[PDB]
Amino acid sequence: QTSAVQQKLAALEKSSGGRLGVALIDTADNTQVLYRGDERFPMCSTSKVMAAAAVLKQSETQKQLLNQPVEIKPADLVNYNPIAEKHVNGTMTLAELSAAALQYSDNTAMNKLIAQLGGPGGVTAFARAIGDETFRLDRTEPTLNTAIPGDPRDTTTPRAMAQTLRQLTLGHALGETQRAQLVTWLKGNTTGAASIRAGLPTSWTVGDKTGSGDYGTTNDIAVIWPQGRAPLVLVTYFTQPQQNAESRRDVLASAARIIAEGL
Ligand SMILES: *C(=O)N1C[C@H](NOS(=O)(=O)O)CC[C@H]1C(N)=O
Ligand SMILES: [K+]
Ligand SMILES: [K+]
Ligand SMILES: [K+]
Ligand SMILES: [K+]
Ligand SMILES: [K+]
Ligand SMILES: [K+]
Ligand SMILES: [K+]
Ligand code: NA
Ligand code: NA
Ligand code: NA
Repeated sequence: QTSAVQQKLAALEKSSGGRLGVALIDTADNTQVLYRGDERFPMCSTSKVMAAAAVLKQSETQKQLLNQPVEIKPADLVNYNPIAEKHVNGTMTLAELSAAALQYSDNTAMNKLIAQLGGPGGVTAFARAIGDETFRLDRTEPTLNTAIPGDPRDTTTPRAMAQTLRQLTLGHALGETQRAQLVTWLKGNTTGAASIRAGLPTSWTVGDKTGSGDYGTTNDIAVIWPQGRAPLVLVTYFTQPQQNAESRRDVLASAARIIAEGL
């Protein structure tokens, strides 16, 4: 069937010219709302949640892991690294790298998380360990953001990413202190106010991770604590036909607004 919410998302998509993917989980009743929920989309910087969570999982058996220093060298800088560039010829701890990757979307920091996991496949392996058979990370930063239509590399589906985000932030994929740390990091994101958050009532609390890439790819994954009800998990992924298309965070906000109006 096609629900009223799905019809509205289709109308939004038609006006956008691009391809929109949405997955909601309402933890009040475990129900789901999906739009292109099983189609693949390039994750771009939203993949940083999986990498940070995988390091948090490692830290469950190493009390000092998050304080371990990692050297930052001039050659490690990539296309966007506002935190790491302040530490060139020095070090950042794994906690500092996780916070920078999640809250400032520092791509050098993400590369250090990937390296701590043994490469992109270490991120995929963690996804599999927590029940996500769909996620794949194949490349490092910045090439994981090429976002080429039809390319399976560095993609997931909205359904899989919503389920994973639920298990990481509200479920038991991580230990309790690690889950709380991930939630704290997401709630302190600096980059999200134009995306899912912009479509929701002010009173609702959001923790999220955005992403963007070529093909006008514009993404956000969020945990939401609405006024007066149990938390929601919402993924909104968007990608466009031409390589140099402009970002469309407003489309993500519009998708979130439709979802909220449909509860
Ligand atoms: C993540 O998708 N990237 C790193 C950085 N993310 O900032 S955003 O989440 O606010 O878009 C810039 C865009 C992107 C990249 N292409 O490196
Ligand atoms: K800087
Ligand atoms: K920022
Ligand atoms: K792993
Ligand atoms: K699963
Ligand atoms: K902060
Ligand atoms: K908010
Ligand atoms: K094209
Ligand atoms: Na900054
Ligand atoms: Na900036
Ligand atoms: Na872009």
